[PDB]
Amino acid sequence: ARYGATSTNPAKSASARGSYLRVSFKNTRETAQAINGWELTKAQKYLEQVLDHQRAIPFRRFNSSIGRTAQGKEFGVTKARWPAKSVKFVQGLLQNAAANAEAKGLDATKLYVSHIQVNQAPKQRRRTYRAHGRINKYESSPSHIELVVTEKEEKVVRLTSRQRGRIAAQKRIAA
Amino acid sequence: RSKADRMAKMERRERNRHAKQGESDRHNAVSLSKHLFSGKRGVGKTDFR
Amino acid sequence: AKQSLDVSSDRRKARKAYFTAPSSQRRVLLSAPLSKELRAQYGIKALPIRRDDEVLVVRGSKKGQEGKISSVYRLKFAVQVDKVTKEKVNGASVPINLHPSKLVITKLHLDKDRKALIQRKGGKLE
Amino acid sequence: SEKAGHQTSAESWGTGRAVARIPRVGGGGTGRSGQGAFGNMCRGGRMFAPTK
Amino acid sequence: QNKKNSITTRTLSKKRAKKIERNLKYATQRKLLVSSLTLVKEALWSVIDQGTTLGGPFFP
RNA sequence: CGUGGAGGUCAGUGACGAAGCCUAGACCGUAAGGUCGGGUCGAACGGCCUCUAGUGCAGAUCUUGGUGGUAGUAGCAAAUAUUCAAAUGAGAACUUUGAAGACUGAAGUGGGGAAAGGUUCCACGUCAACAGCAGUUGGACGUGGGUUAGUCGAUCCUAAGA
RNA sequence: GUCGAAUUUGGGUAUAGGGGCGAAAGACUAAUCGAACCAUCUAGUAGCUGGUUCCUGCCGAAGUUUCCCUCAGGAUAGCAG
RNA sequence: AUAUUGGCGAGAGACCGAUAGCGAACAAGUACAGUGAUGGAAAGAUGAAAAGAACUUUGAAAAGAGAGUGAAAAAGUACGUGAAAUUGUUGAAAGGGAAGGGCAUUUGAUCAGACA
Ligand SMILES: [Mg+2]
Ligand SMILES: [Mg+2]
Ligand SMILES: [Mg+2]
Ligand SMILES: [Mg+2]
Ligand SMILES: [Mg+2]
Ligand SMILES: [Mg+2]
Ligand SMILES: [Mg+2]
Ligand SMILES: [Mg+2]
Ligand SMILES: [Mg+2]
Ligand SMILES: [Mg+2]
Ligand SMILES: [Mg+2]
Ligand SMILES: [Mg+2]
Ligand SMILES: [Mg+2]
Ligand SMILES: [Mg+2]
Ligand SMILES: [Mg+2]
Ligand SMILES: [Mg+2]
Ligand SMILES: [Mg+2]
Ligand SMILES: [Mg+2]
Ligand SMILES: [Mg+2]
Repeated sequence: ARYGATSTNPAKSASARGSYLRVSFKNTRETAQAINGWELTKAQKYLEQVLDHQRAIPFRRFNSSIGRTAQGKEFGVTKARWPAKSVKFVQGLLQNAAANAEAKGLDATKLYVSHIQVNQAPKQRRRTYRAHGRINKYESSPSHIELVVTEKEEKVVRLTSRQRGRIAAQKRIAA
Repeated sequence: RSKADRMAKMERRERNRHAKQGESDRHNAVSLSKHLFSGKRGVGKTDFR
Repeated sequence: AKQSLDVSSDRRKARKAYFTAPSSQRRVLLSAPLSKELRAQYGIKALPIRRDDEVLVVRGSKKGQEGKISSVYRLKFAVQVDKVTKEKVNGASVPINLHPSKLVITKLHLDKDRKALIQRKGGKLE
Repeated sequence: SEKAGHQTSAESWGTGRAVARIPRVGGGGTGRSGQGAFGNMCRGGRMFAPTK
Repeated sequence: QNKKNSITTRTLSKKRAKKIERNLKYATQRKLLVSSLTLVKEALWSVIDQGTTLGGPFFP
């Protein structure tokens, strides 16, 4: 419980979440933002194509010194990648949300990703020995992911007496 | 037995997040190293290359 | 107010003694009052609780229920009554932890030592 | 206690060490090694003008 | 709105809803002034609470 | 003006919600600050007359703890080198078997020991953490098994010495 | 560079800090040697550097005089209450 | 008659309240470091009661979604409250080589008083 945002009329929505997942927060945020707002089946097929390296995930925020590719022209960018681990985690959550919607009885053809949110989980703190007998940090940045899918469904004016008189005079003068 | 197993698995989580080799891994790091913070480098012998 | 120099009003000392009290002291600490009928019959007001006496619950969500003391869990400062429990769907029954100051003894388990205790407290049994 | 904050083996590392000149605990193998000591502004140090 | 009967961040907790119902009962009073296991165990307690001659004088 | 504790008083506030915290709301002070509404919270707290002090922080390369940008960046390029099929498994560049290609080249990447370590040896089970990728594998995790002397050593003798 | 001896090396043993040891470089004596390491006296010594925590109102200065031989460190006069 | 930071047994405080108070409120002179003499931490709080989430379903599994226990899961052994730094999502706004501040007003949003 306690999602970042919930749906009004929860009888038309299904939710899924995953916590403390050992996967890169920045890549996962990019993947979730690529998925944000799509139809569920279209999003799943797109993620399959990303795994097949036919399409790409555009990297918009965490993208310094990234290579450029022609597969970013679909989304009007130059920097895009294919994060397989993040795609697999998001695919698992999508499948779970679809299963929950099916158990609730919602129409699978009308489901769209109405909410998806990735934030930072507590860090996994390994350490590495380095030159001159130093200890440097060597950390994993895990993610909390959550998503909500949703079924798609298809003045007194106060006037002055002068204004009232003007309106009445116009009414008398006209038809 | 399963309740005890779940209790142990819940107990392990902080050490696993700190990436310990196990319950026997109790390495301690100092706050600051004097050999790294004890330097005035004159024209002569140094402590490292 | 206290007058003796050998008694302490220190909250820390009192709580430490209570929580570290050994089993023989916890027996006296787990004392339950008698019913009106037993009070009139014997002439005493309260006794330490034991295993084979009947009780009535007079406080809490289980008020009005009766039963026999199933056990005296001195380790957790509680008593367990066979009739008073909590039930689950899977058939699980968990005993309710009751405090003897919230109970009333309706039928004492009588033996030689219990009779002697009542008599030395000032009772008039039979 | 008159010994509070004083039961520590510590010394300053000197000027020019890129760290503050507060005395620091020696030794090794514990998180205490290298921490500031003896100061009224230090965690675990001696309070200013201890009550008598 | 729930009594009358997209994505939102406005939620009502059960604790607050229960307190609201309790306080509404207080205000209404002022305005007026001015288990299967248990069943099975009960049933079990309610339900528990010449001749013949074979052979003869011989060793078969 | 504000803070911790203390004597007195308001027969002060409080489970119909104390303290704390958040706040696109309201008000009073020149100001230090004070007051009210809403949300959260779940048991204590304030006004005034006085007493008392470990009583007010932006800085001290201040102390302890926590967190950023750098940045998915630098990099994971010494030691010539890996490939195919099957099996297992949710999942195999990295595990097992087989099929191949190579290397150490007897001053070895072979076979034993001394110092040191102390169960790491071996079997069964087994992947949360660790093995800077991975992992079904492991010197990892869990449970056990294993070291047999009249003849090998110590033990005895003396050396420099104590 | 040297490579059969002023050779290389294991173990045992001896020498301990105002001391040792030194084919002598203030070399080495457990990453420490112009003085090993540990604890205490000890909150050692300040000519000096850095910092020093709420508000408002009113008043509000000082490099100019004589001196301890002159530096240093102090006295005194003036200015503000 | 006087002394008493050790030992044993007691009673108290205008003392401190988990970075404070003894180094140590907790398996603390412990863990760990050092050849050694010695040096020496961090670490308290679910709930009244473990009643610590049975059962269905998705998933290899961790877990998720329904359901349930409980006053409360805006208490799920990461557990009273749950600030800031820093972050995600949503809504609104601005942006031709910084941003922030002062005076004044326009615009958009939003709001109190006063209503006899
Ligand atoms: Mg580059
Ligand atoms: Mg090293
Ligand atoms: Mg202290
Ligand atoms: Mg309140
Ligand atoms: Mg102070
Ligand atoms: Mg500060
Ligand atoms: Mg300042
Ligand atoms: Mg600083
Ligand atoms: Mg690179
Ligand atoms: Mg190589
Ligand atoms: Mg070769
Ligand atoms: Mg060869
Ligand atoms: Mg790895
Ligand atoms: Mg092995
Ligand atoms: Mg083993
Ligand atoms: Mg040396
Ligand atoms: Mg402490
Ligand atoms: Mg909490
Ligand atoms: Mg914030």
